[PDB]
Amino acid sequence: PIFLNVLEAIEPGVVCAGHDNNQPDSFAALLSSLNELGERQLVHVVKWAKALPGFRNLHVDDQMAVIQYSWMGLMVFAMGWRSFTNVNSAMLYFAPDLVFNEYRMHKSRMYSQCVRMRHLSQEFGWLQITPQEFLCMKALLLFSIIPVDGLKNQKFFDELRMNYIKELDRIIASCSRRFYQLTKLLDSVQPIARELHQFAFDLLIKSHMVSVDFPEMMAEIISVQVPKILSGKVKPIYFHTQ
Amino acid sequence: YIFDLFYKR
Ligand SMILES: CC(C)(O)C(=O)Nc1ccc([N+](=O)[O-])c(C(F)(F)F)c1
Repeated sequence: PIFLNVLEAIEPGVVCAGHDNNQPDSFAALLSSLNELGERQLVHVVKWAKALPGFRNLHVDDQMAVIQYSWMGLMVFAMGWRSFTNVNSAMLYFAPDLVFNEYRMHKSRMYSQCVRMRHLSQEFGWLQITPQEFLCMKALLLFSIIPVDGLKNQKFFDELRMNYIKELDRIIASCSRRFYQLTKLLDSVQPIARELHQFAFDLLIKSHMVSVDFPEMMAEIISVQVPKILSGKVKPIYFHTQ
Repeated sequence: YIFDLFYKR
């Protein structure tokens, strides 16, 4: 069962938002925590992906690129399991010190996107998603977005992604019934990802004025890589069209 | 910038 042994052995721990939970729910303080959370949770993807089954098979620029793009989609997906598993999907469990309530959902001005995330979190439920199914969908999520001109080696990449399906396909395996659903969920992700990608970007521009603090690396990714996606340069690979 | 630096630590 070697493939699985790895996903869990590499699987990150609990990251904290490092949040002064005493300060009342201000749009600035909330989002100046999510930015650190983005940052911290990014460090952890950097490390997690580096250790993936045949990740160093890819080009080093491609490695960075795929991480830089995926970063969001993953954080969302993982976050939704976090909420699902820890709060039974009642609230948004970003970190231990940053669980999002209706009022906090509202106070970050991210309400719609949170409805979406409570939603997909609700899906782990309604779909009896196994951890070994979750883990696999998350690994595969890294390979779910590329530039349209293609990677420094698309070949070695397509190779990688293709074997991450056969893997989930083996983890599932009238199996086709299940398959669909999971590929469906794995799509619901990108739509949302792109919404935060847009939310985050709006913010970065006006952050000077809304008093919301982006870490150096946060701003950079949002300033240089996220625009690629938003500008349609970089598009995610959906299973079904849509 | 700072990401590629994080990719050699
Ligand atoms: C930098 C920007 C606004 O904070 C952002 O992407 N927010 C954010 C931060 C952390 C996490 N997280 O998974 O812990 C998420 C989200 F993935 F849930 F969307 C968004």
